[PDB]
Amino acid sequence: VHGLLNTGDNWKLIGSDHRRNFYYSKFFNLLCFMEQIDVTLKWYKDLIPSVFFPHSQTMIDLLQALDVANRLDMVPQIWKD
Amino acid sequence: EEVVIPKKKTWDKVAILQALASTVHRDSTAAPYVFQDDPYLIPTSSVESHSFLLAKKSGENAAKFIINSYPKYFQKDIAEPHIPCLMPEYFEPQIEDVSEAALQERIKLQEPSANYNFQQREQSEELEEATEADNEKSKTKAGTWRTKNNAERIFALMPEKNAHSYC
Amino acid sequence: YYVDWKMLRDVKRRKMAYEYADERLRINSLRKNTILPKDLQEVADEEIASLPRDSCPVRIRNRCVMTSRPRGVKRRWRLSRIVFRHLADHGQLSGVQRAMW
Amino acid sequence: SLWDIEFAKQLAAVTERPFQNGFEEMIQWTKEGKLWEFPINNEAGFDDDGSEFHEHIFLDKYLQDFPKQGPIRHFMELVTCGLSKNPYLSVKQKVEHIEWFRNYFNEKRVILKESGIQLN
Amino acid sequence: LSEYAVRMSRLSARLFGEVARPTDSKSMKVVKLFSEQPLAKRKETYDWYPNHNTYFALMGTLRFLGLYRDEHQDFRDEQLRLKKLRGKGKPRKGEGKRA
Amino acid sequence: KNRAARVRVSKGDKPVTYEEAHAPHYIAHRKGWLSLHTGNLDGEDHAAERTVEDVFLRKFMLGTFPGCLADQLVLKRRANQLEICALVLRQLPPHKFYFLVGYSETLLSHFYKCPVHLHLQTVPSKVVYKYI
Amino acid sequence: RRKALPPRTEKMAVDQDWPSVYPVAAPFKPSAVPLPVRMGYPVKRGVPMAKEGNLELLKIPNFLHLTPVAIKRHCEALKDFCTEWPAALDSDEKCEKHFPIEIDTADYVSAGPSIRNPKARVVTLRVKLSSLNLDDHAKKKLIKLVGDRYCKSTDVLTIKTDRCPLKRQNYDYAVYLLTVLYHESWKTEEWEKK
Amino acid sequence: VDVPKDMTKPEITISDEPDTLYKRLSVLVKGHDKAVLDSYEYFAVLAAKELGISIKVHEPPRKIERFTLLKSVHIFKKHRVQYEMRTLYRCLELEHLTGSTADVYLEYIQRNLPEGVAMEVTKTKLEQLPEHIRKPIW
RNA sequence: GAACAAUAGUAAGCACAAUCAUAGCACAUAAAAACGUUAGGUCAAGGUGUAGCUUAUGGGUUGGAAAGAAAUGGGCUACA
Ligand SMILES: [Mg+2]
Ligand SMILES: [Mg+2]
Ligand SMILES: [Mg+2]
Ligand SMILES: [Mg+2]
Ligand SMILES: [Mg+2]
Ligand SMILES: [Mg+2]
Ligand SMILES: [Mg+2]
Ligand SMILES: [Mg+2]
Ligand SMILES: [Mg+2]
Ligand SMILES: [Mg+2]
Repeated sequence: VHGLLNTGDNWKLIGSDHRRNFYYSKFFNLLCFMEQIDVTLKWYKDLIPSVFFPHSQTMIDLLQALDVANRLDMVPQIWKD
Repeated sequence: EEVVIPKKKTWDKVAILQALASTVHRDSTAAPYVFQDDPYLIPTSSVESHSFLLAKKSGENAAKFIINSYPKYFQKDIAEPHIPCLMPEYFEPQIEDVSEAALQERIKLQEPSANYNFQQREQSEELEEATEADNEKSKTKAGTWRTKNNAERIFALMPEKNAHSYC
Repeated sequence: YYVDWKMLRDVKRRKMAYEYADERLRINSLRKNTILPKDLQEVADEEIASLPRDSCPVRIRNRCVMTSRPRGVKRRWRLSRIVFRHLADHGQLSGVQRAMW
Repeated sequence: SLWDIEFAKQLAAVTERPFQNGFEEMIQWTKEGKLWEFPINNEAGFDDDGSEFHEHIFLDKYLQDFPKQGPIRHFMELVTCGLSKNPYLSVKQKVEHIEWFRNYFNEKRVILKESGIQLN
Repeated sequence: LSEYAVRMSRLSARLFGEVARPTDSKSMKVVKLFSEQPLAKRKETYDWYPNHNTYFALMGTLRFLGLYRDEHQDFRDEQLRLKKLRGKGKPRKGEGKRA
Repeated sequence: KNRAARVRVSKGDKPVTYEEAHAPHYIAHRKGWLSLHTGNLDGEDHAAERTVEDVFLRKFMLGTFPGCLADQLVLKRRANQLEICALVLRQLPPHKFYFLVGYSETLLSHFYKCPVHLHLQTVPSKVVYKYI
Repeated sequence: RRKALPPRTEKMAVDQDWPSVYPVAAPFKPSAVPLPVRMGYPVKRGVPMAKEGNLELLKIPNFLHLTPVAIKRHCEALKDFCTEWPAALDSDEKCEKHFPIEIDTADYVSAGPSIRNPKARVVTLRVKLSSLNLDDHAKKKLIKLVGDRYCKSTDVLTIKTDRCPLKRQNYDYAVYLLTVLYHESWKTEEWEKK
Repeated sequence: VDVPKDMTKPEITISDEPDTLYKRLSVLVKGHDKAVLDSYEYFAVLAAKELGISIKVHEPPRKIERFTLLKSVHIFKKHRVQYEMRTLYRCLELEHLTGSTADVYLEYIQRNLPEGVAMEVTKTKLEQLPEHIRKPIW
C-alpha cells in the first residue's frame, strides 16, 4: 500500500496533514515491531525527520521496540530527536 | 531517393519537466519545500509546521486583499504576454440600475443577489428561467424561513423549469 | 507625487504628445512633400499651427527619473550622473565598474 | 451550471497540494501561465490577429477609389510604400491611415479645383 | 546609364516593394516617416518615466496600513510635531497676510 | 578626497561589513555586484526599467524588514523570475517572517507581473569583517 | 524565545546524492551545502570568511544543480525525446544537393517581463544558384534584377527581410520574393531585345 | 531505502509531419565574468557529448564600452571618473542536427542559463524548394 | 619616547607598500593616496536642521531676454 501511494502520484490522494500523520504514525506502529532493526532505523531517518514529527503513540513504540530488540547504542540520538 | 526524413514528436510544454522530476526524487534530510530550510525557520514540531504554512497562507490572503482593495495601483502591465491571473479582480457590479445585467453580476459574486432580485421585482421586471435559476443556485450555494421564502419566489412568480428548481 | 513641477509638466507634455502623435504624422506627411500643391501646403501649415502647443516632440525634455535633473543624463539608464555614480559605486548595477586600463 | 464549477473546485482542492518540489513549482507556474514556455520564441502570444504578409505588403486594394493619373496617386504610392515598409504598425491602423487620407481629400475638394489639375 | 537599366531598376523596385517611379530626395521623406516609428509613439519616449504618483500612493497606503514602515515620513512627522510643540506651525489658508 | 561609498576611519570600534569595507574601485576585483541582470550588456535593451525596479526593491525590503534587515540585498534575474536574497537578523518571530515572506511574494508578483522568489538566511547579528 | 538548530551538514550522509537535494536553480543557501567553502579577501592575520553570513557566496551564481552525475541523469531522461539524424545527409555536399535553400532565423532570450526583441523579426534566406533551372539569359536577367544580393564569387543569393511583424510572415514574404524572382527571370519582354 | 516506485510517466506523440532539419545552430552567450561562461561551456559541451552532437566551441573577441563622467557635483571638469562595462562572448556551433533534438537541447540550455548572461541562437535550416518553383515555368 | 657592537619603548588598525587592470612576464600608464588644512565649492543633482510665505516667496498660459564704449583668459585658422 505504501508502494501504491508512491506509484501513481504521491500527494493528491491524502487530503489533510492530520490524516497524513495518522497514516505515518500507524505505519511506524506496524513497521517497528514487525520488521527488523536494520530496516527500522533506515526508515526512521527517512520518515521521522522529513515527513512528520512524532506524536506520543509513535514516541512510546520505538522505546518499546529497542527494549525488545536489546539495542542500547541507539538511545541518545533518538533522545536528542 | 536517398532522402530520409524522420518524423517529429509533439509534446506538452511540461512533459520534459516531469521527465526531470522523475529522475529527481525526494530528499531524505530536507524540510518540506514550502517552508524555508534555514535552521531558524525549520519547524520543530507539526504544530509549528501548520503555524508556518497558515502564516504564509494568511500572507497570501492579506496581500490579495490589498490587491482587491486598491486595484488602480496594479493596472499597469509590464509583462507583455499578459498573464490574466496577475491582474486585480473586480468584485463590483458593472451596471447599477439595469436589471438584466445587474442580476447576473450580483449572482456571480447572497445579499447582493437578493438586492438585485428585489430591485428587479420592484420595477415589474420579469426574471426569466435562467436568471431565477442562477439566483436560486447562488442562494443554495451560500445558505431556514428564507429558504421557504425563496421557494415561494421560485414557484409563485414564474413557472420556473424543473431541471433547475428541483435541483 | 512627482519630485518636481517640471517633471509633472513633462509627463503631461508626453501625454499630449502620445495623444496627438498620429495627427502630427498625418499632417507633416502632407507638409514635407513637394508633389502636393502649394495652395494645399499653406493650408496644411495652418492646421499644423492651430494644433495645441504641448503636443510637439521637440518640447519633450529627457530628465532623470530619480531626481529630475534637466541635464547630465545618460540616455541608456535615464539617470543623472550623480545618481548613476551613487548606484554604481555601491555595486547595485550589474556589469558597471570603475574603469582601469 | 454553478454546481459543476463547485464540484470541479472541490475536486481540485483535494487534487492540489502545497508544493513538494521545485519542478512541481515550475510545472504549476507554466500551466498557470506565470512562466515562459520553453523553448522561447519572441512572438509567443502575438499572432497579429492572424494576418498574413499579403495584407501587410500589398495595399493596392485600398487604393481603388483614387484619381488614377494625378499627384494623388504619387502621394498614395509613397504613403503605401512607407506603410508596407513599416514593421511596427497593425493592418487595421494602416486601413485607418488610408481612410483618414480619403476623408481629408473628401472634405477638401475646392482647393484641388483651384490647384490647376482636376482630380476625382 | 541606359533605358534598359532604367527598366531593370524599376522592375526591381516593383518586385522588392520600393518606389518604382523617380522620386525626389525631399520627397523620400514621407516614405521615411511612414516606414519608421514616429518619435512620440516610441516606448522609450512615452514610457520614459515610472508612475511616481502610483508608487507614492501605494507606499503611503502601505505605510498607514502598517505593512511597510517609512523612516523618512516618520522623521518629517516628528520634526513637524516638534515645530508645532515649539509653536511655529503652518497657518490656515487665508489668515497669514491681513492678520 | 574620494568619498563615494566609503566608511570613515573612526577610533577603531565601528563594526563594518565586507561590502562597506571595500572602496568602489574594488568592484569586480574583490567584491561583486549586488544585482545581476541582462540589460547592462553590449547589444541588449531595457536597462532603465530594471534599474528603477532594483531601486524600488531596495527601499521596499529596507522598510519591510525594519531594523532586522542586516545588509544589502542580492537581486537575481533569470528567465523572468526575480530572486531576492536577504540576510535577516533573528529579531522577529518566524510567524512574522513567514507572514512577510508570503505578503512580499504575492504583492511583488502582482506588482511587477512576474514570478518572484524570496530567499532568506537568518543570522544572530551583523557579520563583522574588520575593526571591532 | 530564541531557537537554534544545527544545519543539514550533520544529518547529511556520506553516500547521499546531490540532485535530490538541489533540483533547480538555487541562491546557494549555505545550510544545505556540506562543503566548507571560503571566499573573500583575507586580513593580514585573518582568513577568508566561511559559508555562514557571507554575501559573496550569495552573490555568486552556483552550478550545484548542474553536477555531472545530475547531468548524466537528466540527459538519460531527455534521451527518449531526441530523434536520429539521417545517415545520407552526413556530408555538406550531399546536403547541398538535397536541400539547397537555407534560412537564417533568430530567437532571443533575456531576463525581464518582456519577451519581444525587435531584431527577432529578421529572416535571411540564402540560395545557391547552381541548384536551380535558370537558363543563361534568365540567369543574367536574374543578376541584373537582384543586384547586390548575389555574390559573384561564391555564387549565392541572400535575401534579408525585415518589414513583416512576425517571423512567419517574413518567411512567407522571403519565399514569395524567391518564387517571384524565379518566375520573372524567365520572362523575355519587348524592351529586352534592344 | 524509501524508494518510490514507477516515477516515469512520459508523453511523446509522434506526428505524421516530417521533422524540421537544421543545417547549423549557433549559440552566442555574452556575459560579464569569464568563470561563469567557462563553467557553462563545460556544462553545455558535456550535455552535447552525452546527447551525441559532436560540437565545436570557439571564443569570439571581447569588446569594452567605455565612457567618462564628472567627478564632482558642481564644477570640476579637469577631474573625471570613468566607468567600464565588460562583455565576453562564447560561441557554440551545432552541426547536423534535428528538430526535436534542437528543441529539447535548447530548452535544457535555456532553463540552465544563469542570471547574469544572455545569448542569441541563430538557426540555419534545411528546406528543399517551395511548391511553386520545382519544375514549372508559369 | 631613537642609538643595531642598540641607551624605553610595545603597539591591533588605517595609509604607503604589496596585490589588481591595460587578456603572457618586465617597465610604464591607469587606479589608489590615511588623519587632517583652506569655516575651500555645491541649500540650484537630491534630502534636510534652523529662520521666512500660504488669494503668494506657490501653481498655469502667452510674449520676450537685448547689445558692445572697453579689457581679458582658453582655443581654431594662418602669417607661407
Ligand atoms: Mg522639490
Ligand atoms: Mg530638447
Ligand atoms: Mg598600530
Ligand atoms: Mg597582470
Ligand atoms: Mg609596477
Ligand atoms: Mg588618479
Ligand atoms: Mg598603492
Ligand atoms: Mg566659504
Ligand atoms: Mg531646497
Ligand atoms: Mg579650460
